[PDB]
Amino acid sequence: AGLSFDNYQRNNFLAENTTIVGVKFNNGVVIAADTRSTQGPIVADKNCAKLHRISPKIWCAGAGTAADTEAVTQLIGSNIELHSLYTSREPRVVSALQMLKQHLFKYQGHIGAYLIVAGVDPTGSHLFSIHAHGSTDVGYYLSLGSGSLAAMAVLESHWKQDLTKEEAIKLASDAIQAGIWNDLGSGSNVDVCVMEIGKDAEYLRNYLTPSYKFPRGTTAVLKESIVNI
Amino acid sequence: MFRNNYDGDTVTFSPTGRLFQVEYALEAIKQGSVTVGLRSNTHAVLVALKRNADELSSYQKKIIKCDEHMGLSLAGLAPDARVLSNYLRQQCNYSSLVFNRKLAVERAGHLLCDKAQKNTQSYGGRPYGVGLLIIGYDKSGAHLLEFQPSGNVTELYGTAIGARSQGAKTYLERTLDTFIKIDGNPDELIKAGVEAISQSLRDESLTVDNLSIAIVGKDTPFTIYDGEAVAKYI
Amino acid sequence: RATSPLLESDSIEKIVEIDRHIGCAMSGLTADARSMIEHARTAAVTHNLYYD
Amino acid sequence: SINGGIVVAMTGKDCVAIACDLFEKIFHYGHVFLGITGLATDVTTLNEMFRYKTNLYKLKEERAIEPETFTQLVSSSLYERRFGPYFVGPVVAGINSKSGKPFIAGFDLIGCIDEAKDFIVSGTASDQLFGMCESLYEPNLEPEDLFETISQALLNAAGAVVYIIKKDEVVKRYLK
Amino acid sequence: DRYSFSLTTFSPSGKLGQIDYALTAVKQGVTSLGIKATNGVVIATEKKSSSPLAMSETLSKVSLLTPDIGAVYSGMGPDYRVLVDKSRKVAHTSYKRIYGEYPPTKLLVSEVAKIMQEATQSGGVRPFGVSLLIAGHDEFNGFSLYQVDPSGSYFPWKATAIGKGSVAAKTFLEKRWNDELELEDAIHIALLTLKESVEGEFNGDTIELAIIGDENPDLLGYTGIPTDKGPRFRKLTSQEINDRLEA
Amino acid sequence: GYDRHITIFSPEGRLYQVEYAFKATNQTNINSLAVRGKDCTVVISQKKVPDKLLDPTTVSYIFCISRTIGMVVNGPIPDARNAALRAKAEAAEFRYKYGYDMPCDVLAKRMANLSQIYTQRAYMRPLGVILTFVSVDEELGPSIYKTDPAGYYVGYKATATGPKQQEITTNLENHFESWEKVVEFAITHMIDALGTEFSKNDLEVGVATKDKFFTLSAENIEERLVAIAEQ
Amino acid sequence: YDRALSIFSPDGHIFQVEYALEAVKRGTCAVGVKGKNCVVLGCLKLQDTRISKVSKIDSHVVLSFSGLNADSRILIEKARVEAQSHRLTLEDPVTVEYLTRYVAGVQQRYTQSGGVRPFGVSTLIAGFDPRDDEPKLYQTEPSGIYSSWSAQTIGRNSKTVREFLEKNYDRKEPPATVEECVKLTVRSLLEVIEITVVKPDSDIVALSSEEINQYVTQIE
Amino acid sequence: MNIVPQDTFKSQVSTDQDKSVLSSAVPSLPDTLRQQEGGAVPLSTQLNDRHPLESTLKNWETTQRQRQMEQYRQIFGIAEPMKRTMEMEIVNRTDFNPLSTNGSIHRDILLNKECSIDWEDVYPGTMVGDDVHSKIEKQLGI
Amino acid sequence: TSIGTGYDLSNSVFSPDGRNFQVEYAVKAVENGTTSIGIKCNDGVVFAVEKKLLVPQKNVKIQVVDRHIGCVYSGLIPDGRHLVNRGREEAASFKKLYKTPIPIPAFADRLGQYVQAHTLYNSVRPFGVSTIFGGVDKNGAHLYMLEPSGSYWGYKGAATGKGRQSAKAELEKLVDHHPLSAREAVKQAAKIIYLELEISWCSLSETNGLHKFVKGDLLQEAIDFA
Amino acid sequence: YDSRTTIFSPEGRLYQVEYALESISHAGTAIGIMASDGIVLAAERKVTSTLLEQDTSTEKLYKLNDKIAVAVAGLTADAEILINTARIHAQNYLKTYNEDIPVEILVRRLSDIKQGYTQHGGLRPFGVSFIYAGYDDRYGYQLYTSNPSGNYTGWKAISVGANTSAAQTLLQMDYKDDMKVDDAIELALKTLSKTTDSSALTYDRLEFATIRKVYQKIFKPQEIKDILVKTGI
Amino acid sequence: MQAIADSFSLVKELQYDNEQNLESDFVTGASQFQRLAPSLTVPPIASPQQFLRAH
Repeated sequence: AGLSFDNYQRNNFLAENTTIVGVKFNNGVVIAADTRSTQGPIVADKNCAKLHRISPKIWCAGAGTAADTEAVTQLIGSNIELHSLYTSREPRVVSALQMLKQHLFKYQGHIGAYLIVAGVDPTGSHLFSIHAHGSTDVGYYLSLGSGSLAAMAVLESHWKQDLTKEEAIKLASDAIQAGIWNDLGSGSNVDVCVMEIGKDAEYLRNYLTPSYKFPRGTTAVLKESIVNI
Repeated sequence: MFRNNYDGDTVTFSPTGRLFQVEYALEAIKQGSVTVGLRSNTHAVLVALKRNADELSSYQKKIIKCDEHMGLSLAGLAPDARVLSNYLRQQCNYSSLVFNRKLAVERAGHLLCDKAQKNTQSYGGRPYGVGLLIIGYDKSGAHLLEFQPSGNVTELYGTAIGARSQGAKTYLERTLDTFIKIDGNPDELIKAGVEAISQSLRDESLTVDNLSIAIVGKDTPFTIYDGEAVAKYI
Repeated sequence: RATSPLLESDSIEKIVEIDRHIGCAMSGLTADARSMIEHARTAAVTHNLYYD
Repeated sequence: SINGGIVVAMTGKDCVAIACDLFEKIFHYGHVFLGITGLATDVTTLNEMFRYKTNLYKLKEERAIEPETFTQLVSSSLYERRFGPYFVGPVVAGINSKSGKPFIAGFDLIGCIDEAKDFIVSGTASDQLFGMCESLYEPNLEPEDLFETISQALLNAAGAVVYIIKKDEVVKRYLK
Repeated sequence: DRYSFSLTTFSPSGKLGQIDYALTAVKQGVTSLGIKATNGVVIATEKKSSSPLAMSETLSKVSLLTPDIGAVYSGMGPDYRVLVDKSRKVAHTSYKRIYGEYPPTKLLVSEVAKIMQEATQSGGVRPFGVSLLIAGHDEFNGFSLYQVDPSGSYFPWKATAIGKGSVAAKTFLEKRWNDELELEDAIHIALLTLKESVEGEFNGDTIELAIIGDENPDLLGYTGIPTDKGPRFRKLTSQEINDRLEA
Repeated sequence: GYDRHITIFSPEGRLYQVEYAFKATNQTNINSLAVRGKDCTVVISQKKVPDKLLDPTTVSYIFCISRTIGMVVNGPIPDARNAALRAKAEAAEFRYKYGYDMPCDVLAKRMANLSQIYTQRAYMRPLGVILTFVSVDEELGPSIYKTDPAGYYVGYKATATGPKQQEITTNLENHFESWEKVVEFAITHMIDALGTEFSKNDLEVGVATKDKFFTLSAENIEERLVAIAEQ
Repeated sequence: YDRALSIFSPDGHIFQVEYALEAVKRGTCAVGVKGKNCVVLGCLKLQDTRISKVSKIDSHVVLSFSGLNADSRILIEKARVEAQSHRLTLEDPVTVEYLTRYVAGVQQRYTQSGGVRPFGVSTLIAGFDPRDDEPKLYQTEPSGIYSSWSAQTIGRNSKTVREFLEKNYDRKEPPATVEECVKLTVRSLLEVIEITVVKPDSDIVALSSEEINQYVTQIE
Repeated sequence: MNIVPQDTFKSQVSTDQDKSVLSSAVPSLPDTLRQQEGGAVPLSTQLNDRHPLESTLKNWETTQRQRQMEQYRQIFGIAEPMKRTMEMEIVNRTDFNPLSTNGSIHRDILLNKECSIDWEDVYPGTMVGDDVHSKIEKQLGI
Repeated sequence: TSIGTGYDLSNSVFSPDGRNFQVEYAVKAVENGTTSIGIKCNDGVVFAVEKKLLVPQKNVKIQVVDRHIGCVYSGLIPDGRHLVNRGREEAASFKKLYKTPIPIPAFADRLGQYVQAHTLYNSVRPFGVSTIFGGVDKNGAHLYMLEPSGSYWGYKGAATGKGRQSAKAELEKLVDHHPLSAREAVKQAAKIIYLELEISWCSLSETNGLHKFVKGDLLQEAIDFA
Repeated sequence: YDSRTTIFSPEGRLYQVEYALESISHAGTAIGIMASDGIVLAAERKVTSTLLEQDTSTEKLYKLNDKIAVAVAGLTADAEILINTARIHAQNYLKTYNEDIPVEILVRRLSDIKQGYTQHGGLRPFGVSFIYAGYDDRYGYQLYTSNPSGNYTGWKAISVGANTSAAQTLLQMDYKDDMKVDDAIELALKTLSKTTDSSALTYDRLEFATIRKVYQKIFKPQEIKDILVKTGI
Repeated sequence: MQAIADSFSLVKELQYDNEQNLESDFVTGASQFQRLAPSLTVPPIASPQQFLRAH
């Protein structure tokens, strides 16, 4: 059961042959990310949505192995859903943080998911970072990914206590723009999600968005057939 | 009558608290042949009347040896005697291997007590139904323990177990004042034991085949005398 | 003992070799005898192997 | 060698195309088509597995799997072997039977989903074909303009097969 | 001790006794009912309480299994609670975690039926003493309503009722059901049936009612994914139930 | 038949062995009361200690399960102490796993599911105790949840338990700033229902406050009784 | 004392195994006859004939049965698995005695716990050892007893057919020809047709439902 | 009192270590047909270069359970771990089901896994020896 | 009705009155045992019991479970031995863990949990012993009596066995007289037993807070008082 | 003796399995008919009422595979457990050999599963008997049944459930093995119409399927009604 | 139960809890000389074959 190892020795033998930010503010937290995605130097997909939802008011964005961050984020979102149903209570962000870090700890860092978890709950707004080894730290603002240094530079230059919702969205999108401009991995659009302690989370897809066709019959058809299914 | 209802297992008490299933295992000792044990301060002696199933058969080995310091006597169920003897000798060995110390006789007895108690309280097994006499010599001197398969152990100067043990035990009760002083003259303690086991005999007499003896002491490792070696004491 | 004259007396095998100098005759529930004889044979061969 | 090679899928109006340089590397599970590049042993194992899974799906649901659900099935089946993955680059293409939405997706060894709306390439010569598709591709191609675009791009990637998929019919074609 | 004999067995009549006795325990339970409309499903039941000091807001007899699926029961509440927990867990593990979407009602009902059946084979447990009415919507099968019995048998129903009132409720539904009901008509018929089935005080606090309907984006808890679907399960508040009763 | 020895259904559809586990809960004659203030929850139990030799210091049926949760048990003390240790370990495990203090109703739900296990496994007897959990929840405020041997549980505005629980319940229905007033109220209604003018050692009292759960000491029950006798 | 395998009767019987032999006594009749050169085995309108009670376990060894059909099918499957496991681990095909010993061990194994039912089936095992031509015929019983027989019958009419064989067989003038064995088998069955002939070197023939022997024996 | 599973490698190896799958002809070697592992070719010697995580992920839950029992022994005494273990063994030994792969509904409650998913839940993962009878024989030890 | 026919032949069964008759029968087993008393002083506790080839210096009924805590039991010898040894294990493990003598209430709890666990399953039977145990403690001194049900309470005095009723009555009169020094309590325990003798005590003033046997001179003086 | 399935009676008979067999005598009749050019399956929906969704109660006929279907009589819960086990087995076989499972191999596996539950004492027999219709290129069209005892038999036409004796007598009189599928449909409908305890064989009381040509169809109630009126019921 | 309890009741450090160790050191009888297919010790490491090669 679990994640299989069943081709480890086989694949060994055969081998022998982004910017994310969270910004806490006076009544909530903003998380934002760029939407470029890359395979090697190649942009595999523009407009890739990097903001995952753990719960209605608990949202997530991650770096490292994308499939790992997705799988762990959806597992913890399932556990948070089930726990909320069991307790008939809106889930706590500290509960997501706990079970997410205990999961990543179980895999001793072999599941390479690094995450920023932001949310609001009955106890207020929360913003956390999680590392693939299972280490966490709280913050008022955070940045992650290859552009994490440029975004943190912006946050540290412009962040202040008691940002408003609009000022916090502006700051977050400025830090993502600085990533886009200064990091090669980041680019294309800015996604934003805004969680206010009293309010539904406001997701803002693409908050910022900073002929050769050949004539018919060009290609040499060899033969044709009908496939039906 | 009503005993029939509350006697099916070691796990039902009766309306009187009896726990009949343990009582039946204590009665299982009364089906055993008599054996006597006694000790002085310097030496300990066991005496046993062996039996054979038929005149074509050899006599069954009733006394054993945990090590060079302690030994054992059996009465009752042969399978349980086998189990407990193997257990007592695997404890004597493990003790020697790990600590290089002769297992104290009292400790060995307590280990038997513990092992025996378990079967009295779980449903599936059964009580061991066998009594044991343990003798040994250690730093604390000569020891004689009587084990009952209820999981009761008593250190005694002398005792008997088996079908007519009451006779030998009554005889010993009259004479304990004499045998406990028999220090450094073990031959007289052996002869006192053979006298004690000469009571409780019925239609039978002690013979080099049916009688077995063993002794241990300060100057004497555990030795068993049987066959022609017993003729010195008959 | 033979249930019927069609039973092959040459295959009743109430006596078996356990070892070169040890034999055994059965009586009773033959299945249990088979199990005991297989055990005894295994014991004998193991004792030979380990103690020469 | 029959290991590796290249698969590409591409979207038109009310249609999709999927093509490969060819043993076979495009499979279909009802109206959802899966192209797989990589080790031919792993391609075959994935085909057998997804045939098993989609047959059980169709039996339990009395309904053919939709391309989005098949995409999630492929993603989760790849991640199951997170350690010692299949060395494969799968590509799914299809049209949702209810909405008629043309759909394509592609994956990494462990089932990250690209779900790009324009075109998806995998395998050998991926960056060459990325350049070709970016240059040649235009949105909302007609089915025959889409056929020309996909087939010419594939021929310029470096003996090929093309599927043109409508909601109600599929046309299979070959290229030298 | 390696084996435990089967607690459920066939009688010489060919009837599995423990299954009959679980169905009897169901017959003993308080009335619950459900009704398919053309545009929704109703499920309703009595909040019988052992005291007026009990908090009726904690007597959750109707429970969400998925945003599109809900359940109600009659019989042993603890068994229903454990079955709900397991059905939610299996809805996530077996289906949402594989296909990225919630199961259709048919398959979650099949999973619950499988769970309930295996308690009929085990030699360690009795069967569950509950039957469940499971109402839900699926993108393809549409609105559906199933009744699951202690045997783990299930059948799709247009309307049904279980518990003490079951037979009289089923007759009232059979005379009053028709293929053209709107969800407000189904809610009215449900309330009238329960008024006829309930014992003693009939008010919005002695009843609870849930519907499967259109999506409720105001229950989704977030905004800005326009393809994302609000829950279709919705429990009516006792305020709203009382406002129905004033009709 | 077997339905008498094990928790299988009888032909009536009844689990007799669970109903008999309910009757075990009244084998002690103690009865108890729980009430809610605005910001506190109070539980009153009798402490029947007529035996001169018995040390009433030790005789308590109220258990502190967590920092914020207490429970009173009705039923035999060995099973009460078993349930107490179980609930206490479960509250600690919940805190460890989820990072916040277990709510009273989630602990009640857990213990009810355990009781369901005991009502459904053939070889496990039901536990034979009724558990009343009291807390001040950080979301729900003061709350009372009571759990039966059947594994039923529900929240309550107030409860009574034991042989005379109907008399107290009816007195509460007749009825329906600081926790000391609520304790005095509950004691006064216990007196009015049962007809016994309590000694300082005829009672034990537990209080859940916003911050903690605590049991009153005999000198605190004494001063509460004095403050009652002033009126 | 009847209701467990673990319980000896006061007279030393294990009744629960005798009841499995009574279960065998109800199964459809199977007959076996050794010759000098062969062993012969034998035993509604809307039945689909195309889809024999004689089951090959390996090319050289054959198992018939009587009693519960499903139990027999499980034990046949296990015997086949053991035959192929031996043929894999050791190069030689199984001895027929080895196969019947295994089958009897399996039947015994399902007798060694009160939580499992013993197989209510008796088997008739016929064949030839590899590179050998002594015909071997064996019976297994629910107890896991096994015995070698010159001829045997099991099931519903085994009493009368066996009492017939006990006089029409001769231990020192056994049938010395395939047709003579088939004749004796059919005669024994006609006291109450399907016939299988096994021959050395893995040669086995289901005998075509040749009624000629039937007509000849009815003339006799 | 362990966090990461420590004892995670076999100290001794033998051709007979694997019981229930032994050759009846020679009770010293595996039954490679009944193993159905693809021949003898999965020889036991090939249990080498295991993934570093595997030997810890397989038995992570067992280690967590052992730590939990140890903590209960330290704080509550020998009674509490004994009770927990007895309950758990009763559940395990009375749930026999040869057709279902799913975990027992009560086992999850005892483990407090009613509202928990893991990859072993999501991903619960043959010509010989797959039959119901092989499971019966394993469970009864026939 | 004391028998309970039809609800008695298996452990863990509740009768229709909610009684566990196997537990009541294990209590009735205690009523057969050697009459045994314990007395709680101002400063400590004292225990006494009513009780030829036996080695007399080895024939001792009061069991020291730890220097901290003394124990005496009545009922089934092997059950008593087992419970005593389990308690000695629990005490030793507590001491190894927390580097302090086991608080008497914690020890009592652990024993009650161990006995009570034997009431849960049909595969085990209740212990046929009631145990009186106690000792000096960080918080003073405590006397407990642990019934075979696993029910336990603190006591100022307790008696078990065949003479338990008269012992209880006289110990209650004693408590009514002193609403005790270790010396006086020893004398009264000897008297209550007389109403062979063996006594042990534990007090901060007169045994340094250890458990010790009352033997020799003071035993003879107690017999003289009796 | 009947208390548990692992005990032989003194008569050598397994009463618990005979009671599992007798359980099917109370399930509504199912019938199956093999023709020269296909197979007919039909079953009575004995549990019926106007509030039941007949249009979606597929409740006695279940396809296990292409070219294989089963008709169920007895406990539907056990039925669907066995059906899902058989579906998994058929898909494992296809995965391993890349060929459709032979019908007899599937019937054998399911009958071995049903047998095993009669042999371990903590399990009861499945209170269900299947009729299997299928096609394979070894034996072509073939039809089987299996009992709670886990024995099976091949049949040209068979009936299971309450009135199996009557239905089988009517089959034995009217069946002829050169009939066509269109003839077998009408023979099935006649048999059920004369066998049913209902006053009339209303289309909602029927479930119907055929395997022929290779394609299988489970009839929706509209075409069931049309086939009924075409037959004249 | 008691067997379970005794699992929670000095032998851990020298590993004479391990049955196969007790046998190997001939604590639990001569059973090491009573088994066919003699058991062979393997070093408890991630790369036993490397340790063997390093002989």
